[PDB]
Amino acid sequence: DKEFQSVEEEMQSTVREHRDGGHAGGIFNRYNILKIQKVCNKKLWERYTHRRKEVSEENHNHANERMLFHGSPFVNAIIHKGFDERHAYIGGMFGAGIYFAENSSKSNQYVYGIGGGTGCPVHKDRSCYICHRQLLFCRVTLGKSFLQFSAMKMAHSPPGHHSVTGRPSVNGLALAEYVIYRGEQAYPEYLITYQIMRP
Ligand SMILES: O=C1NCCc2c(OCCCCN3CCCCC3)cccc21
Ligand SMILES: [Zn+2]
Repeated sequence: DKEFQSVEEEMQSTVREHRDGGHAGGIFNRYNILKIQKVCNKKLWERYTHRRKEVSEENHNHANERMLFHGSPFVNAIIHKGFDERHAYIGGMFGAGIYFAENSSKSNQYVYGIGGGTGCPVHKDRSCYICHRQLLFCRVTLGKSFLQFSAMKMAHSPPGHHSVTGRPSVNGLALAEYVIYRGEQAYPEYLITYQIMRP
């Protein structure tokens, strides 16, 4: 379908060269997309749309929804139980939030853990070309998003806001990131199974 070709194009076209030279996510310019599955979880969808309507009413009738990537070793728990801020802690650049990227390759750096962890479970390789990885392409309600350049360890959204947008700066994020502090503000719409490809 064209819906899945659209997802594959967003996955491929948003790849960037990383500052760490591929340390966290592996060395690649493109992916081998194996499968794209649409997640249909009615209870999670309703939790998401209920919150989306509330945020829209608090943001000049505008949800400020975006399709963003999310990488995690816990993709299976997310598709069944949803995103959960109780699993977030203060240690990230913007604190105890749930993080998303507009660049698929940035989300790919988190699939095997923080900084890629020890890589794939079978080969302990962050640049594994063999093992199949999974990323989520998500509907995310940003609402009134607080723009920030430097570290600001939050527990919750800033007063009057619904999310934080980390913008690139000198010393300094290389790429944007989007952070929510309520799990119901994202819906894991597509589950993408893929491999990174050797350049
Ligand atoms: O796709 C993403 N997944 C999570 C991390 C992430 C980014 O932020 C790194 C911030 C460190 C704190 N995180 C929360 C708890 C454990 C994982 C790391 C930025 C953009 C996308 C993502
Ligand atoms: Zn492997």
